[PDB]
Amino acid sequence: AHAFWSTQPVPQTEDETEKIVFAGPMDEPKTVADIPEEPYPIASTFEWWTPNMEAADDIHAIYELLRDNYVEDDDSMFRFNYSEEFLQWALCPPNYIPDWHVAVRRKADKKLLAFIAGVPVTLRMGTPKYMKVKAQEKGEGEEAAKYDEPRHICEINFLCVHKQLREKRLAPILIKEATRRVNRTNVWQAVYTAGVLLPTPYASGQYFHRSLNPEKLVEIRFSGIPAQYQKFQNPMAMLKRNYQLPSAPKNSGLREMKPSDVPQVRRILMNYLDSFDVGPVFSDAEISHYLLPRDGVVFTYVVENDKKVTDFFSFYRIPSTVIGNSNYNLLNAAYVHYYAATSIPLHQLILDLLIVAHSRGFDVCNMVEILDNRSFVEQLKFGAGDGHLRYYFYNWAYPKIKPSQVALVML
Ligand SMILES: CCCCCCCCCCCCCC(=O)SCCNC(=O)CCNC(=O)[C@H](O)C(C)(C)COP(=O)(O)OP(=O)(O)OC[C@H]1O[C@@H](n2cnc3c(N)ncnc32)[C@H](O)[C@@H]1OP(=O)(O)O
Ligand SMILES: O=C1CS[C@H](c2ccc3[nH]ncc3c2)N1Cc1ccccc1
Repeated sequence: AHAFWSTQPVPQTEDETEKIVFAGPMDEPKTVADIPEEPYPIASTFEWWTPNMEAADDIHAIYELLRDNYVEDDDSMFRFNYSEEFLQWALCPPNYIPDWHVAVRRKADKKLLAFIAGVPVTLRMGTPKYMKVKAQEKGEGEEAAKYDEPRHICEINFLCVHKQLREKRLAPILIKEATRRVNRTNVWQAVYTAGVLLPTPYASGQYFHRSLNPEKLVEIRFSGIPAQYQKFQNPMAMLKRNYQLPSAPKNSGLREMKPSDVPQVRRILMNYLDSFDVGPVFSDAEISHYLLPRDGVVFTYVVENDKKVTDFFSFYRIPSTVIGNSNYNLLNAAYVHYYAATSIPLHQLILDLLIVAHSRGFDVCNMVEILDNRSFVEQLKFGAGDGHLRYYFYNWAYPKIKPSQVALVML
């Protein structure tokens, strides 16, 4: 049983969601006025804190909590080390709601003990195309289309409870208070992802990694020298040769994205993302925020032909603490972010992403099999990793879809 999640408006079993055919709310309709105006009660030794995610010292406080207590791999070899600059970027997009950043601290010393963050997103999340088809066959098209319009919902991430406070049921409380604050803004859905299985994902995809620094990856035991490299003479030279990349990008026309590229990037991105069942909608302000280059944070390159932007890719940086190891403290990872190709095959565009990342000092490039990420796996030498990333809605009935029908990247 799930003492918490059984109380929530989410489907409860894989069996419930296999039956779902239309997109729509799960819960009773409610109004801002129904929602308690005061924070959810917590123990008197604690207090709720809304950090100011533009005060360097509050960012630093969140930074430390996540550095020491946020997501690790299943073998506790790595832990994400999101940077302060990354956290400010991810938590403060245009029109963000400071109240959706929710922390608990110890009343005494103000030691930060838990956090969860919501940000706004405009998401297309109506009935998927294949259900809309069945709907038509059956005369149920208006039902199928009722929730087609993009919705302003909340994106939740960075849920974290201090290692000392684990399994004390604090995470349900964080989630309830976040839910209250968001509802008080008259928002009734959320989208979130996790590596863990909860009730109940609408989509799940494997991770993929592309070695850029295989000697470092083997040394930290992220990668192995596969047993076929055994009956070879000097494995590490072969491994390095297998993953070697050009020193410079191959697409003439490639350069970093510029603020004046914003309208064209927006158009080619929206045209592309619009083909997926679930995906965000971005204004020019959101394209500038999420895609303009920002040092050590996000890296975005466009292909410009005939003074026109016809393709682009982006990746973002999240270092991980290497937990065991002598020689290394940090793993430097690039994650494929949004992209669009109109003039070249997708593998030729993403090869330049790998070349750039490698040339800028990244050890590995990671992604999940959403978008059309599967279309370049084999040719660019990506391998399936261990985790699955599961996608979830809160308060939204949604049929099970494949991850290749998902166009929302989660930071
Ligand atoms: C409309 C607006 C809606 C807004 C909110 C929408 C929903 C947002 C939902 C949150 C989206 C987060 C997206 C991300 O950020 S995913 C990343 C989550 N963070 C980490 O994994 C960091 C390392 N771990 C921790 O900090 C803690 O272990 C956490 C905080 C994960 C659990 O703390 P703890 O280990 O001390 O356990 P507990 O005794 O306090 O609580 C036990 C309950 O918590 C349920 N649990 C465990 N892991 C997760 C999980 N990742 N999402 C949702 N629920 C989770 C679990 O099934 C159980 O309930 P139930 O099985 O008894 O029923
Ligand atoms: O820092 C962390 C904590 S959990 C996440 C991670 C680690 C190993 C993985 N294998 N497959 C997915 C996956 C995710 N991760 C980032 C990462 C990505 C690639 C290699 C090492 C760490």
